[PDB]
Amino acid sequence: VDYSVWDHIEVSDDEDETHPNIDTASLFRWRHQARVERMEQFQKEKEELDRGCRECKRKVAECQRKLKELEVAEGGKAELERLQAEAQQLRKEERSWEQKLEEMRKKEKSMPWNVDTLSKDGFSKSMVNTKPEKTEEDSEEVREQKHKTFVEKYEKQIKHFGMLRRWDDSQKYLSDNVHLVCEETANYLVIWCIDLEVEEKCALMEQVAHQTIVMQFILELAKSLKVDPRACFRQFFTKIKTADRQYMEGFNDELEAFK
Amino acid sequence: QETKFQMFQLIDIARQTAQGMDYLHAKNIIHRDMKSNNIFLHEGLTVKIGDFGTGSVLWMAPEVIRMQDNNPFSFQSDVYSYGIVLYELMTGELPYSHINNRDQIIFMVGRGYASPDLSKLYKNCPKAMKRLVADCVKKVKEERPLFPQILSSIELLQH
Amino acid sequence: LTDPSKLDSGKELKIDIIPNPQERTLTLVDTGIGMTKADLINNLGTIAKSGTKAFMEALQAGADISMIGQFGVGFYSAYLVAEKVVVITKHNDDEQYAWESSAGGSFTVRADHGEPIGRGTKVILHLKEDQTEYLEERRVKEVVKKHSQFIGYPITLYLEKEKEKYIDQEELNKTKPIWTRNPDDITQEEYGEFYKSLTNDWEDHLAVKHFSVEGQLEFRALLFIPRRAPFDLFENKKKKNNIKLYVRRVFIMDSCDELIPEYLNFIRGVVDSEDLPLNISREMLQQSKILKVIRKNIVKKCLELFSELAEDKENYKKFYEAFSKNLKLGIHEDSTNRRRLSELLRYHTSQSGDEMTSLSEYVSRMKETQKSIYYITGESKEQVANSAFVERVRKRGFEVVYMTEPIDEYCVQQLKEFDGKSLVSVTKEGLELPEDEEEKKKMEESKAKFENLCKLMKEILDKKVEKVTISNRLVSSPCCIVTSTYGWTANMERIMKAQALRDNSTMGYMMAKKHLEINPDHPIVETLRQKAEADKNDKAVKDLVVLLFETALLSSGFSLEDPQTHSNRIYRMIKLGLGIDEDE
Amino acid sequence: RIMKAQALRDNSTMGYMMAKKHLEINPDHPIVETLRQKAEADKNDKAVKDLVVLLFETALLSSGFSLEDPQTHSNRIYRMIKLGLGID
Ligand SMILES: Nc1ncnc2c1ncn2[C@@H]1O[C@H](COP(=O)(O)OP(=O)(O)OP(=O)(O)O)[C@@H](O)[C@H]1O
Ligand SMILES: [K+]
Ligand SMILES: [Mg+2]
Repeated sequence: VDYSVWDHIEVSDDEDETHPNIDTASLFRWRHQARVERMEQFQKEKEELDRGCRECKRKVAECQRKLKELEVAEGGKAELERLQAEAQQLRKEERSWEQKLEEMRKKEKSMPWNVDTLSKDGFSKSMVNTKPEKTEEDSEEVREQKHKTFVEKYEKQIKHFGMLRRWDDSQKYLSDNVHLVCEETANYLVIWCIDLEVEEKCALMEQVAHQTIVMQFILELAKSLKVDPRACFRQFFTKIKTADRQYMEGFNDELEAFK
Repeated sequence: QETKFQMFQLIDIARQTAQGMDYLHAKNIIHRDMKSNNIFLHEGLTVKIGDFGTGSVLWMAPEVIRMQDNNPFSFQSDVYSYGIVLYELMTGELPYSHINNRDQIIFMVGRGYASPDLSKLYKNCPKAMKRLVADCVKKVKEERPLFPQILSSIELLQH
Repeated sequence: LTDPSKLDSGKELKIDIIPNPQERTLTLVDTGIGMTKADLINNLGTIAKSGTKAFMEALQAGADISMIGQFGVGFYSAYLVAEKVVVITKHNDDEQYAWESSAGGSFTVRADHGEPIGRGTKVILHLKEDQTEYLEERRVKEVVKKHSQFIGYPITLYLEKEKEKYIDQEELNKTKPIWTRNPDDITQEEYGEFYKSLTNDWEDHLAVKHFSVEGQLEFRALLFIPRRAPFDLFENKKKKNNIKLYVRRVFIMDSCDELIPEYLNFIRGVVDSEDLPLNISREMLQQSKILKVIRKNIVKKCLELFSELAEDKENYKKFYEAFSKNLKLGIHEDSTNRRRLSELLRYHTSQSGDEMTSLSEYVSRMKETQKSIYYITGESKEQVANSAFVERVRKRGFEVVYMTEPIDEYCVQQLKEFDGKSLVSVTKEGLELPEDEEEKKKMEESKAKFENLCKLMKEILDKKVEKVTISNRLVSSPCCIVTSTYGWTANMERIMKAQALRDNSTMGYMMAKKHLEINPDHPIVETLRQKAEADKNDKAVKDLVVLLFETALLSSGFSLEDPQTHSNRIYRMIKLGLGIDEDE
Repeated sequence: RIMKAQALRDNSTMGYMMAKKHLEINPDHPIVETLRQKAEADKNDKAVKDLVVLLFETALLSSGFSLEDPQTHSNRIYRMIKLGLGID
């Protein structure tokens, strides 16, 4: 669990490190510019040594080649001494250059990370969704089709939706069954309850009155706000729970008054 | 606009300016561009220092106006400019302003042949402040104080 | 992969969760590697030892495995809810054993003789009586979907009623982590289904960006622009869930002002990293500056997406109408990105139709004599379009930018210029259109001709005007009120006075002084000069000048100090025209 | 006027909270009895039409409403001023 590699990070535009008497937008400019200058200044100081060391490496190598040529040859009685003094002085120089280079790399290993030195890009792909375009259909068939596609599949689920008449289980169906939030689901409760009126089934008419006024609330709300009914929320049910709550005391008569 | 402040209030502004300057130096930021038109007042006289703002010469140190070396910026350079700002706060009037010739300023400041006129300072200026102004604009960088010293002096001076 | 007979003790790789309300237990089962007797003693018996890392060390030359459990302290979190823990396990190379402890300083190991497990491990928690919450169907679903929905094996939940006597719901882990795939393999249907699953939106994303980054800091990410602004996007009472940060596909953190700026908070998405310095708790990240470096790479990419989206005129219109409020807030706050954010702006203009133009489109239509960009601010396009301030500007055929929502008064403070050209308000003192010497001569004849009328109108109105002067901007109106060059414009004052929680003690400082401009070419004004010349102290001139001033003030956008004085003047003039013979 | 002035305006939501304006007559007021008489005496009378609209624009200001376009209102004023002075 060694996390030390992460310890030294510099973020130019860091908002948590500020002072009340310095203008924030100018403080980011000075810290930004400063890290840039350091990276250029340090790179100049490094490249100066690369220039320097290459020269001494070549000078020592060539004088050593010449040393090999002269030490076996006439005048070698002095030119061995000269070209050895060159090989050795230039070799001393090489060592000095290496020390400067190794101090520079140990200084680089001591510098903090920043947004340029931590990473590089990999994948990059952008897509824009052109596909959805406007379409029309004959609603007489859509109605019958939505009855087959949903109502015949969800009429048994009427007992899964709200049965207590002042706060309800399954209220999260604004997520779980969002595609059914429509006028056809309200028409469903008027088409399908006809057997309940004929058979005087008051308790089912009373519990489904709660589901009915909720459908009328969300669809009327969506009409009234010019919004998609699917964009309603259980916060909106909580908002009609505030102050004076409900008008369903009249809908307890609708079940007879609508016959 | 030449509006006026009470001596206490002038000190409060100088104090906040120093308090900001010290924070910059602590972060190893040399402000360099220090001008009284680069310091701004806000509600409650909150001081905001920034790069947001003749003056091409006036606030710079004798070595910097000379371009005596390659951008010889240091904390003391900022101190010099600070001292100049203190001088104008403590006079209501720009330094050297019995003269205005451009080359004469480069000559007389650069070669050490005039201080700002500390005889122009407010009669209500604490002697300690008169010294602080004089100290902050001492000619040699090695002779002038750093912000920690300046600020310490200001708080002691104000109390 | 290298010994294929290893799976002959059971072929399938899966996870099962099995609550038991009747017996007050929660069981977790897997078909993974399992443990030998030596591994039960060493790995469950030793605090801060991890079998997982030892395993990872034995792998060579970059194996395609990236495991989660580095620290060797998490197993004991079982005792947060349990009174007693039993682990039953079987490796391929060993018998079946039980491990048991109640964390009382010791543990037991026993050879098991119950129903066999083919391979792997069964963890059994005997829950505390005040922790029975985790036996309930609803909390198990919430917890698994909150923390573990991207783990990459099927997680199945078993319950004794649904009709079925054991529902076995795999749907706890139904969605795949799409960002792990190569994006060239991924179609818009796949991004679409994921994004619905990430956000619970019923409609597709407008645009999506998939990207990755490499080096010391490694991550992959998905960013989505929604087709609609969320109904409550800007509410300051709601904690945002918008970006989630995962490490090795497990959920770390949320609620993040650190990962993305507040002006970009409508973007939904996922960031998933292979390696970060996590806290012991796994709830947070140790070096918090990392989040800031992740942010600086997100913002660049977000801006690029917007820019590319600006090439599709159709889709950029949908985007901009949902989120234009966002970009202008970015101009105000982001001192670094202001310059790109400005190229994303569009406005209605006077030379344009009902279609919007960019500032670079204003600049390309500029005349060679224009040195600035002209604009007007106000409460609606109709109110600024017929405005008195734009009469000579439009007469001379300059283009004028129309800015007509309250947030425009904020971003224009900070956007001083575009493409080196400055913005100039037609509402301020000291406007100029390009000069023509003939006109200059006429203005010098005019300021001489009207000089003492301006003096009288600065004697009458003295309390409440800085100067009276000839207009260089009026046509077809007798006057306008304009503000000083520093301090608030007429519109800025209206906005400020309505800020419910703002301290108004500073209004005396930030309100600008009023300037009055007269049109000298106009009938009422020239007849007012003649009458004022006829007698300077005629109270009728003092009356007429005040009635003109209030009318101008109102049409210029300033509230009247008391509207009843004003209405009463009107009701008196109405009587005079309406033929009331009773003057009383 | 507070709601129209907020920076983070959410203007999609805005249209639905505009209240309906109702106009109340003072039946004792001498302008409106003169109007009651001109309304009986000639119904096609454009003078009434102009009076009723100028009263309405003036009534908006009294009650704290802004004008939909302040220029049309000021023009009605600059016409009365020109007639009063005898300019045209
Ligand atoms: N079902 C299992 N099958 C095999 N090994 C397991 C199983 N469950 C736990 N382990 C062993 O228990 C060890 C300790 O796990 P524990 O969760 O306590 O710590 P860890 O996984 O090593 O670290 P971390 O706290 O990050 O998860 C594991 O490293 C592994 O060897
Ligand atoms: K362990
Ligand atoms: Mg573990």
